Formats: sequence, C-alpha cells, structure tokens
Amino acid sequence: MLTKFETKSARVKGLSFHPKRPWILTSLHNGVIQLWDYRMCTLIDKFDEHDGPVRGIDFHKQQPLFVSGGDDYKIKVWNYKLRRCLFTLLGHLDYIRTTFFHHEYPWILSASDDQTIRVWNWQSRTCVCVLTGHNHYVMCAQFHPSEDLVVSASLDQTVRVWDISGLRKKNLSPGAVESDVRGITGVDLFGTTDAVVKHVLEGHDRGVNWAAFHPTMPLIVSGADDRQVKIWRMNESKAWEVDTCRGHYNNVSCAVFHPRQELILSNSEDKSIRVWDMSKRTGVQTFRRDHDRFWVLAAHPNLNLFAAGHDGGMIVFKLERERPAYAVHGNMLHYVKDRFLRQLDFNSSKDVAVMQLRSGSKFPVFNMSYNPAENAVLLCTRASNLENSTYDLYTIPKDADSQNPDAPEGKRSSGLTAVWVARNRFAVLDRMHSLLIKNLKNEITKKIQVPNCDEIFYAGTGNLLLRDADSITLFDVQQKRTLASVKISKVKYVIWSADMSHVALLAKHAIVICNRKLDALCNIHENIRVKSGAWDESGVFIYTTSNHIKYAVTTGDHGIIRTLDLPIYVTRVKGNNVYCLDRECRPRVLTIDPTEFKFKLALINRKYDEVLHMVRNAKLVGQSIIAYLQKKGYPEVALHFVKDEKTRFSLALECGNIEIALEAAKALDDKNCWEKLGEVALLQGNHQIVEMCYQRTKNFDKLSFLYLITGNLEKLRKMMKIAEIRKDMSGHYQNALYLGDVSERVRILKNCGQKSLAYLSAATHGLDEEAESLKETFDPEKETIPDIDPNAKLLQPPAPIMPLDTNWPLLTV
Amino acid sequence: MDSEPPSEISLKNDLEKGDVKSKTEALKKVIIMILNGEKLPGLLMTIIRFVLPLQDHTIKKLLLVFWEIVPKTTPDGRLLHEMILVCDAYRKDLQHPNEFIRGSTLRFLCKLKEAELLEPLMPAIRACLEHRHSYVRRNAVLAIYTIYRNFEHLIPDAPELIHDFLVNEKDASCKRNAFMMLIHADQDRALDYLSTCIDQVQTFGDILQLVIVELIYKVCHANPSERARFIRCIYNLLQSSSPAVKYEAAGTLVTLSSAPTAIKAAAQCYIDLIIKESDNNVKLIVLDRLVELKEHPAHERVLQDLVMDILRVLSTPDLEVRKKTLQLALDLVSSRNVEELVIVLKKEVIKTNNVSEHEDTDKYRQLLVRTLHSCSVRFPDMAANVIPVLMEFLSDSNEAAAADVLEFVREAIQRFDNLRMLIVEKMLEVFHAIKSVKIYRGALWILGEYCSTKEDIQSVMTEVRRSLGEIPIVESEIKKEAGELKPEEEITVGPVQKLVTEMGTYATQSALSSSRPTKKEEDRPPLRGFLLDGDFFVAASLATTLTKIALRYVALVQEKKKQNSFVAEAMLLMATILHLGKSDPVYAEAYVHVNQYDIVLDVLVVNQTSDTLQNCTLELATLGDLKLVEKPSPLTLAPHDFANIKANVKVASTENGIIFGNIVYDVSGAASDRNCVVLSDIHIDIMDYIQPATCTDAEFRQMWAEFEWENKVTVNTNMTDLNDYLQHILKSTNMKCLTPEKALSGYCGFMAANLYARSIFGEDALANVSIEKPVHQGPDAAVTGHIRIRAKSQGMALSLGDKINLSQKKTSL
Repeated sequence: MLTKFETKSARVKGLSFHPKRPWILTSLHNGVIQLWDYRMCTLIDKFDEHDGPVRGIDFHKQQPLFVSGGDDYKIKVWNYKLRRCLFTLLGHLDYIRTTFFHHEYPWILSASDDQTIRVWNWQSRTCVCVLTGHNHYVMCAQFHPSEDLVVSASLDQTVRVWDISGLRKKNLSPGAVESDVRGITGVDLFGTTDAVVKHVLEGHDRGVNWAAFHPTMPLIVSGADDRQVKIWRMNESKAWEVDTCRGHYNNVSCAVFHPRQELILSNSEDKSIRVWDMSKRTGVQTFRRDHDRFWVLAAHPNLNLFAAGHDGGMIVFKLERERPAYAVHGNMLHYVKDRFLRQLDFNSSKDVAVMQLRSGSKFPVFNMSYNPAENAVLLCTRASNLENSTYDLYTIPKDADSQNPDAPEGKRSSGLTAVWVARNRFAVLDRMHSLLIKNLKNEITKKIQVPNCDEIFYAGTGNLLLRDADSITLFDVQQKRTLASVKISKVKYVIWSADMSHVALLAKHAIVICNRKLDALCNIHENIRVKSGAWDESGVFIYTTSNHIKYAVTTGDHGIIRTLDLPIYVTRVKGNNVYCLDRECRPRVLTIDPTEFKFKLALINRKYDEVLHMVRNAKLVGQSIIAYLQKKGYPEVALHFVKDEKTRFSLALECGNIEIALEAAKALDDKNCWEKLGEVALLQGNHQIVEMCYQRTKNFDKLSFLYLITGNLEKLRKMMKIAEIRKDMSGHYQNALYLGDVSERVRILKNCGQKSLAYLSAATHGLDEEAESLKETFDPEKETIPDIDPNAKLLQPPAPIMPLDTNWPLLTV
Repeated sequence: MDSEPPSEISLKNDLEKGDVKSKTEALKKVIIMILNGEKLPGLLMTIIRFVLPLQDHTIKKLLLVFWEIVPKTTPDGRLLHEMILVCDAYRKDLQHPNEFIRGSTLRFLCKLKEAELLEPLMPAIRACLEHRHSYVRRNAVLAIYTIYRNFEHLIPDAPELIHDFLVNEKDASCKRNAFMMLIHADQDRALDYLSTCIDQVQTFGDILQLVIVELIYKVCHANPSERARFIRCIYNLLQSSSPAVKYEAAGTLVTLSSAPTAIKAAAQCYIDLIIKESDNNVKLIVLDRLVELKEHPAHERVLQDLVMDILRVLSTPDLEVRKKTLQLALDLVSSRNVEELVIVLKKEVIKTNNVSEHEDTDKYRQLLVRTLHSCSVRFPDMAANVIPVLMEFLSDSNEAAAADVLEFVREAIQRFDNLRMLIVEKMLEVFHAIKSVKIYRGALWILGEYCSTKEDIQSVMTEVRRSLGEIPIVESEIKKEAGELKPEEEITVGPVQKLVTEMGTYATQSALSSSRPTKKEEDRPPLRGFLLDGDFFVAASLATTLTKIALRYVALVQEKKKQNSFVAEAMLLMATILHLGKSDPVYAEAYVHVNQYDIVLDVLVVNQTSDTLQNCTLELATLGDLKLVEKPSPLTLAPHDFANIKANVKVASTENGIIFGNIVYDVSGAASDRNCVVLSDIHIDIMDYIQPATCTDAEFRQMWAEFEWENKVTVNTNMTDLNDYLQHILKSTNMKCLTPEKALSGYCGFMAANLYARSIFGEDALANVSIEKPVHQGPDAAVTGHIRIRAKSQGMALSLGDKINLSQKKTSL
C-alpha cells in the first residue's frame, strides 16, 4: 500500500469518490466539506455548509457539480467551478447520512437518519418519490453504475434495495395479481411496511451502517455496528451466498469492495482498518494507522485508487502499478496490467479510453513478452520464482487464453517463465530457474522443453528473457550462455523498437536506440532523457518527452508532429501511426503526417517551388520556414525567405553584394547597418555605394580619408564641407592635403580659430597670402620654423587615374 | 473599508439614502477601493445624482476627487459628452462665491489631459482668476500650464482669459506670492519676469522660479531656495581637488548616514584629507589642498598634531571610526605607511610598559609582533627602532609572551643578517619558564643563528631541553636552527660544536648534550630530520649550511606585499579581509524564433478534428520565474483550423502560485469540464528559475568555508577549457565562470573557474570546474573535468553537476 494522499481535516463522516475524475469529497463533523484533486494536490473547494456534522457527501457529475447532505436536514448542491450554491432542497427532517444523485433528470436522493430515503425533483415543483421501509436509520445509500437501482444500508438490521424511478421498490407477481408484500406468514415472515417488495436483503449484524459494491459485480459487502462484515447478493436475496468476515473489534462503520484487488477492504470505529480475503471471507490482516476510528469508506467507481475516511482526516491510497512494460503491434497495444482493467487503442487528446481486444495480459503477469516477428505473446502465469508455473501464449492481433484448445495456437504448458527471443519464433525459458531453450519444432514455440541449463541469473520478465541479480541480462536463443549484460541509468523503463530482438536504453541525454546484444545504432537528439520513444524499426523515430509527440527525426527532417492534452509514453511505432499509453494507461494515437516532414524533405533536395505549397499553418512556426531559410553562406534557402528586414540584411553580406543590404539596412531604420554594409561594399570593390552609405551614417571624415585613396577629387571636396561644420579635424583637414593645393584647410581652420595651423598649411603650398590673412586676422608671427616646414613646397599631383575607384570595375557573380 | 473589492452593491444603497453623511461615506468608500485598484462603475448614476449643482462643498469635493483618478473608465452615469456629468453643473461649481468649491473644481478640471473635457477646462480658469489666497493664484498658474499641456500648445491656451490663460506665470513674479508653472514651453515674457522676481521673491515661489532659471551674479539675495542653488554655483567657481572644505553641502550630508558611527568615520576622513596633500604613496593618500591647515610648524600653538594623535587608534573611539582612523593616521604622515605604522604598532604591540596593550592570547600578540616587524622589512630605518621594542615585548616574561615575540624576530633576522646580533642575549632570558611550543621554537632559532655573538648557549638551552611544555613544532624549528654561525665562538660548558650535536639530536638523532633535548620526533609528517642532519657540512658556519639559510631570506622579502610582512597594523587588517567586495482536443507544434531581436515561442494550433472547439481562446501562462510578454491572441482552434499564433516569452519574473513545470500553454474551447486544457510546446527547464550572480575570489573563498562543496561528479565533455561548452551550458543553468582557484605550472594547470549564482530557490549555487587536461604523464582520467559543486543545501549543486556536459535543442518544421 502506498499513500498517494493524506490530508488531516478532522473527523470525516462521509467520503465519496468522483466517478468522472480521480477526485475525493469528504464531509466533516466540523461542518466543512472539501473537494480535493488528490492526484494533483489542489484544493478544488471547501464549504462550511452547516454548523455541526455533515455526514453525507456525493458527486453529482452529470453536469459538473457536487452534492452534499448535512444535518441541516437538507440536500444541497454545489458548484465546484464557480463556488456558489446551485440549489437547495429539503431532504428530510433528520441527519442526512449519505446522499446519492440520479442521472435521470437533476433529481437528488438523500438517505437520512429519520428512517426514509427520498428522491426530490428540482427541475419541476414535484417531489417525485419517497422510498420507505426502515424502522431505524438509513445510514447509507449507494449507487451501482446503473442508475435504476440503489442499495441502502440501515440499522434496523436490513439492506433494502430500491428503485428511484419507482415509488418505493418495483415488482409484480406474474403468477398472481396480488402485491408481493405479505404482512402474514407465507413462505417468509415480515410485516406490511412496503408498497411491494423487489428485494429485501439481510443486513443482520445489529444493523448495517454502510453497503457498497465491487464495480463489475452485483455482490455487496456491508459493515455494521458489531464487529463483523457480511457479504450479500443484492440480486437475489440469497442466504446461501452470505459469508461473514470476522476480524474487527468494535462497530464496523463500513465495508466496501476494493475494485482493483480480490480482497474486500473494511474499516471500523475501533482504531483499525482491516483487510479481508474475498475468496475466503475472513481476515487476512489488520492494519492500525492510529488516526483512531473510521466512520466512512469509499471504493472508486472510476477504478483509480481506494480511500477510507478516519477521525483525523482521510487517506487515498494506492495499490496500483507504475511504468508497465508494453509493445505495440499494428493497431494493438499490449501492456502489463494496470487499474481500470484492460483498455487501449483509439483517441488522440482525450483522457477517455475505449476497449479493443489486444490483451497481452489476461492473467497475473509473471512475464508479458512479444514474439520478435510480432505474431505471439507470451504471458507467464501462476506467479512464482521457484521452478515452475504455467505459461499461456496468445495470438497477437486478438488475444484469448486459448484460441481453440483443438488448435496449436493459444496452447499452454509449464515453465516458470518463458520469454520470446530472436530467430523470430523462438523462446527461451526457465523451468528449473536456469536458462533452458524452447522449441516446439516449427511456428511460434509453445511447448516446454527441459534440456540446456545454466547456473547464472534468475527468472523474471523481459522480451529477450530479462533476468537480474545485479544487471539486466539478455540471454541467448539456443545457448545457456549470457548473450550480453547491460548496465546503465534508467527512468524506470525498457524500450523496444517493436520487434523484440532490439532494445532502446535510456542514457544521460535522451535515449539510445540499439540492436540485439548492446550495440548503439544512434542517439536521439534532445537535451533531457525522454520518457519513452520508439523507432518505427529504424528511421522515423517518434517520441514523447512532455505532453507532445514529436519526431526526433524522419529523413533528416525535424518536427514536432502534434501535442496531446495529457503526459504520455509512446507504446511504440509499428506502422505510420505511433501509439501511446500513460501510467493510468489511457491511449493516444497519432498519424505521422506529411506536414513538417514533407517541407524539409523538399528543402534538403533543394526545392523551393515544392516547399511553397508545403508552407501551411500547422508547421509555419517562425524559423523553419520564414527565417530558417536565411541560413546559407552562398544564399539558396536565403533567397527564398527574405521577408524580414533583418533576413534581407543578412542575405546581402552572405552574397557580398550589399545593394540589397542598404535597403534592408534602411528598412531596419538604422545607421549601423549602413556603415557595416558600406564597409562590405568597399570589400566588393566600388566606392560609389560606400559613399552613399557612409554619408548617411555621417562618416564624412572616413570618406574624406577614403577619397584620394579612391582617386576622386570632386567627391573628396563634398566631404570636406560637411565635416568642416563638425570640426572633425581628421575629416575636413584631410582633403586639402589630398588635392594639390591646400586652401580647403585654411578656411576650415580659420573657422576653428586655428590660425597657426591654417597659416602653416597654406604657407607651405606657397599660399603665403592666405597664410598671412590668417595671421593678420588673428595673432601674427609667421616667421618661426617648426619641427615641420612652414613654407616648403606642398604640391602633390592629385590622382593620375582618370577613372576612379568609385568606378572600380566589377562584374559580380 | 481598507480594501474590500466586493462591496459595490452596498455602496449603491449607501450612496443615496436621504442622509448626507451616508452619501459622503459611500462616495469615500468608492475612492478608497479605486485607489487600491478595485471595482467602481456599477454605482455611477447614484453617485452623480445628489451632488451635481450644489455649492455644498464636501460632496462636491468628493465627487471632484473621483474625477482625476478614474473619470474616463466609469461610464454608467456619465457616458461620453463634451459637458459630461464631471462638468456641466460644475460650471456652477466654478462660478460659486465660495472660493473652495470653485477652486477645487478648477483644479481637477484643468488637471486632466482629457479631450472630452478640454472645452470645459478652458474657461475653468475663471474660478481662480480672482485670487483669494496664495493657493488660488498658485492653483491658477498650475492649471493654465496643465491646460497648455492638454492639447493647447497654440492659441487655446497662451494669452489671458480675463487675467490668466498662461499669464498667471507673468503675474505671479510681480504679485505678492510666486509660483511659476512655466518650467518648460511657456511664455518668454514670464521667464524674463521671473528673473526680475529673484529680487522681489516669495520663498516657495523662489524654488519654482529657480528650477526654471538658475545662476546668480551675486552672493545670494536671501531665502533657503537661493541658498541651495548657490552651493551648486560655488562648486563651479572652484571645482579643483574636490570641494575640499565642504560648502553648504555639510547640512544635508550628516543625515545621509544617520546610523551613527559612520558619519564620524566619514567626517574624520574629510578632516584628514583637508589637513594636507602629502606624497600619496601606499596609504599616504591625503588629497584636497596642500596648505589650508598645514602640517607642522614649531611655533604653532597648541599644534596640528593633537588632532593627528586621534587618528592613531587602538580603538579609542569605536570600531567603525577606528578602522577609518588607523588608515587616516597612515594617510597624513608617513614615509609611505611604514613610518606611522611603526609608531602606531609600537602602541598596539605587546609590552611590559603598559598592560593595556599586552594580552595572554597568543595569536593576536604574535600578529602584533609581525606587524611591527614588517615595517623594518619594508623600510630600513624601522629595523633599528623595531629590535629594541621587540626586546621590551619579550620582557613580559610569560612563556607565551616571550614566545610570540621570539617567533617574528627570528624571521626578521633571516631578512636582517648579522644586524640583530645584539638581540640574542635579551631573547634567551625568557625561554626557561615555558609551557608552549612557540617559545622554544623562536628562542632556539635566535640563540642558534646568533651563536658567534654570545657564548651562553649550553646554559640557556639546557634548562629548556630538560623542561617540558608542548614540543611538536619545536623540533622543526630547532632542527634547521641550533648550530649556526661561526664554528667555535661559544662555550659555557658546550661550545658551538656541542650545539651542532644537540641540533642533530633534537632533529631526529640521539646524543648527550644540553642534558638531552625535550623531544626528537619532528612536527608534521613531511618535514623530518634528515635534510639538516646531512647538512652542517661545515660545522655551524656561514658557508653553505643552516647558517646560510638562517642568514638569508626565502625569495623576495620587501615592502608590505606580505613577503616577510603583514600588511599594515594587525587590527585594521581584519576588517579589510572581511570585505569581500562582492559585485477539448488540441494539437500544438512549436519552435522558438528570433527576428529583429524579438524572442518568441512560435506555436501553431491545430484542430485535426471535425468536432466543434469554438469558444477557442489561447493563453501563455506565468508559472514562476517564466512569463508571457504577450500570450498568443487569436481566437483560433476552430473545426479544421491550422493557425500560426505567436506567444512572446520572458525568462525572468516573480513566482506565481500555479505549477512550476516546463512551460504551461493553455488553449480553451468547447467543453464544460475541461473548458481549459494544458498542452505543451517544446522544453524549458527548472534551471531558468535560478538567478545568475557572480563572485570574486574572496566571496567564493568565504562561501567555500561557509558551507561544504565536497560533492563532486566528473562530467564528460569538460575536455574543453572553462571558456567554451562549459561557460555556455553553465550560463543556461544561470551560472557564470568567474575567478580562478588554480596554481598552474609544468605539473599543475587544471583550469579552475569559481562559480556563483544566487538562485531563486533559497539557495546560492557555487562550483569549481576543474578541467583535468593533461599537464602530467599521469592525468586523472585524461581530458574531462571534475566539477566540485555546492549550493547552500546542495539542492542546486546537482544542476551545476550535470548542466556542464551537453545541451542542445533544434527542430525544422
């Protein structure tokens, strides 16, 4: 037993399990009612609906509501989504012990401690029916999964089976016209206290406090004020079917059947919760949890967990399996047993499930294993780890125990374990708790064989006969020898391709998919360890790593195919579909699409024309179509998507033709881009394009520098003026030098107020007159000879080239 | 009603009731719930109906209140019009004989930048054109400016209405009370008028004139406002070497550190700075002005030095002030730090002079000897001062008191070769009363090195050699030491040769000499006897023996760089060390895209189903430290809809109460039980939530000490250095590689990174990545690195441990 949930609330008189969802309601003696998401751990609601004890609690899930009954003497209906009181109704004139909801119309049943249980119709003004019989308290009313009948447990020493659509109960003799009830000695003795009798049941244990059913059985068990539990047939009122379970020490508050085990779980107002044998009907074992007394019990009609309410609070407790072994063939999931019986196949986003016949497991699973050709299933039965049990083989597409006993298919024989192994019809078995090999002599092997033995490892489960004592050991087909042992880190699972020759093992990042023995074919790219993923024999690997099913790869493409609304494990890939089942084991299926897959299959084979159609909004994203296609240094993909002003910018430098850059740079509304593309421009060779860019980034001085280098003199002058005003002394200043005469500087420098510098520059060119002007306007003294000349010839022949390097030739490829 | 968001039904009732008090209270209750930010439009017709025309100020004032904080939003009782229920009968309010209602009305009306009230606010200046108070005229200049701000930057607001429309600002200057709402964008004539007003000021008003127009030619002209600007203006006209002597800055400055010692400590700093600007060597840092309080005339009465003595501190004022003060003595006067540190140290270090400077705790005493002594090592002049003071330290003549003294002085002799010959005779004296290691160690070293100088040695050593105390470390120090210097230059009943005999016995041999040594078995395991035993080639003589070693100093020994030094005065250093200096089916497909630096989670939402999913809404959630920067906003997910919807993503937020998993993404649709479904887009980790932070070597070291990091793993793909994979990955688990903890050479040179983070997890995170990259013939495991990790309870330690391996995700839809 595992404790899923345990919240101390104080004395819970009523407890009920939601049939739709894995929720619990508790009604407390403190007058508070609480609705719990016991799996999620999130309080849904909490209401103080009455000062004193609220003894009865129910789900009213026909429309999303819960119903409570309290000692206010009322049955009240409550919203769990809007937290408001939907409707209020007069159940009775005393304590509402248990309440039950009709699924016919919004009718509500309340069982009370004033000896009647009544059903009331809100939708109309009518109280449709009152069901009477008790002479002392109806402690409990309980639904079967059909809505026609209910059972009530009362402390007048009976259990009364009622009809809710009926006036009290509904029955009529076909052998007589007279009423079924007799107040006289007939073939049984009872009073006149009913309209008619469909079924008056024993409840004698000095009154039964509660009654409840197994979800798939008409049988009911009742706990009563004494110290016994008595199991009843409510479908016949037999007294040759009723066995008494003895173990408890004081008044048993309830007893209900465990849906998922072959035991009956009871709880009593002593201090113990006792567990009972349901093939022997006496106490297997007693547990004390020391929360003292238990006044309520509950068994899940959604066959999830199990719960019992105590005087400290309640516990929902777990007797279920986690991470089961499974394999998918074409449309059949085969898995190892979990709650809610056998399920699987169909759906794709819903948490509903539905049945198909593909049970790999139909008996206690010692082993469940697929054939490597996927044609048989081996199920090993009668448990044990001694040296013998039974093993039953089933056919894989549709599974029975035996298909026919008169046909080779579906046979059984002895063997502690038998598990299939490669050569694709073979199996290896343990029948002495050694490794023995199994043949039948042609077809998938069903018959027990004793030759060949080993002295290492110990029988268990597998798919290649896994055995453990310190590692997971693969065993051979026809040899006693260990084929190989694997040791690695796991996430509690073993993943098969679908063929059970091969195995996938989980590692520190993702999963690795491997062949028979331990040989690693490839590694799935993905940062974290996947929960499960399976390969369609190889190639197309589909996996779950969250709430979505995505392909690790198909033909070098990468896609997330679709998301489901639940966390899940891939069951495996056999066919185009991928099939999944989770811990609770609800299915999702998903067709492998030609969405993400076609697009990149096409882009890889350099098709852009194909790819435009392929572009859809089921796969567009942001960067797999509209900006992933700007990721070629010799643009190809890049040419195709260029819609973003940034992608356009990028495209241009990758070609080296910046004509497009300037425009993208423009449409990026930014200077930085113009200077950087201008530099790239100078690199392709041509300075016209550089000028334009550099002019608008305002790098007139860079231009001034560039310009004799380029051999322009006309353009070089334009730069000088528009750098004059900036007082860029390594911009405006340059150009005068660069033309044969220096006069440009002389004026700019005059405006700077740098009269000295202006004179020196001018004077040397033999423009002593201008040099003198500067001296005269400002401080004179021009006579001085610095570490540089102040009057020696400056003349330079400017640019001998007739065509300039703004006109640098180009062809462009 | 402090904050009660559902109470709007009661407020409507309370708002009209025939009792004026109730109405006022109601309207008041509305105000307080809106201000907090809660529900308010239901009420509007009720609110508006009583109050509208009236001159009765309180309700009017209340309604006037509610029109500046929500008028636009509320529309039941107002709707949209030019003369709304905010102002239609508030033209009456503006034109009442009572100044208060008019004034109030004017004030809110003009305050709004509302365009549905633009016309009614314009002649609203009428209400305050007549100025019954200073408040009325100020209210007017602020309201005209607020009108100007509200779309009337042209002729609707600029001239006069009858006295103000943007002209109160002019009028105020010459009127009895000033206030200029004219700070920006307003009449030039008023700006000019404010200047005139500087003279004819009104003090509150002067702060308003002054924010607009500052700098005076004068000293002042009066009032705090002018005065406050004035110190700014003064700092301009003399920037040079701080303010030096703080101006009118002094008044605010004290409050800036009201907690309480820190003000004095700061004040002391400024006063020291101010005294003089010295040489400004190592801890001689006094700036400000060279002469302004001088230093050191011999005719100055009662001198500068009296204030200088405060700064020399033992703690003479309290600890915060102490740390500042010791640095400050050093700073005004020394040679560097050395001079004034020796004086200061002489006072602090242990003596027989004062017993208020000696203590029997050995480390502090020792440290104080080392601090005094480091000054000599720094600077020569100090050697001469230190040795006689050291002998006074010894004179205490407790076992331990001698001991500490002997230990440093012996180091000083290693530096200071045959200069401290004189000390030896003093040093022997207290060596006889003995209960500790330290005394034996040190004494044996002085007496040993110094042998030529003295001749006493059999007698001194021998009382101790046959005396007891604690003797582990004694062995090591005596072993290298006892023979040294001059081969036969002693004799009392054991010459220098007896000493070499002794020296050898004490090291690890055996010999009758000095009435046998105390112990022979050496100190910590590596040291042993043997090196020295081999040694003494030439019997205790300066050559290439113990003497050589003794009269030489290991490596460089200079300054206060901590090479035979300790770095200032021992008490000040503790504080400096402390200073760390830390700086409903649904289908999803998804990829993350970045265009023009916009980071977005691309999602495509797919309805593969024929079924209805209308009611479709899309939301991205805030989980914890993950947040939506804008959810996907399309109403998509309809019958056979493919859509691309973009959800923008952030990584940095504050924890929300909903789940803390990967990324939650929510699509809504038709269904009433699961109207909202959670389905996933691709991976985001728990690691995001960590917040990056950094450490320095001191913070790293402190944290190393603070909490354990023994935990290590070796991570593959740490083959590479710190910079490459390891930094990038460490970054993603919000970590950063900072400072080293390595020790590289030709045999050493693992790369070491000191990591830090301060996780939003109630822990920090730290680690050291050691990269085992071979720098030896026997590497650990070759290339790979072992990361030694922690976090504050090592719950994030583990994150560091595995997120430094690999990490990559991609898709290509």
